[PDB]
Amino acid sequence: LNNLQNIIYNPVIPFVGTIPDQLDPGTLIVIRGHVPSDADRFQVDLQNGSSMKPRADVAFHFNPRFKRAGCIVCNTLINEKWGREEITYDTPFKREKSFEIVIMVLKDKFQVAVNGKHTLLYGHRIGPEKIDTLGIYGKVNIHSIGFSF
Ligand SMILES: OC[C@H]1O[C@@H](O[C@H]2[C@H](O)[C@@H](O)[C@H](O)O[C@@H]2CO)[C@H](O)[C@@H](O)[C@H]1O
Ligand code: NA
Ligand code: NI
Repeated sequence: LNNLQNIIYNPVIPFVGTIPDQLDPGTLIVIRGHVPSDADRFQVDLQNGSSMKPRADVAFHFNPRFKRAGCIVCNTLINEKWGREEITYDTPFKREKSFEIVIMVLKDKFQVAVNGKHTLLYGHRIGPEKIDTLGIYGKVNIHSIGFSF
């Protein structure tokens, strides 16, 4: 890390907020918090705007789910239609456990690590320059949101 500057502490979920700079290659988004014991799922959405009707495009939907053995669904929403799901079954998330999510923006893809260990990759389907909004929804508690540009 270093260069990480945390804004937003303990936001009310759902949280929707504008990202303070363009997500150029090398940028980090760092989200710390924990999963409550009654959690079915939560999501971190990198969005093109904050429109609700029509629902803003989600360039990167990062969606841990905890039913059964749990997983992480990643996907992209365009014109309120979901695309092809990229499912990661080796999920490090567990109910009643803390996490640090680090999303690293590369030229061709996102690289995501959780609690210091690599978790997944997701190739860009929308140009990252169109991402200006971070949403966090569902059953999750967030201590901090920060960025490293
Ligand atoms: O793709 C993310 C999107 O998934 C929706 O649910 C899917 C589900 O993940 C898939 O495995 C199942 O087979 O069909 C559903 C069809 O939409 C969620 O409703 C949505 O919240 C997004 O998370
Ligand atoms: Na959704
Ligand atoms: Ni805590």
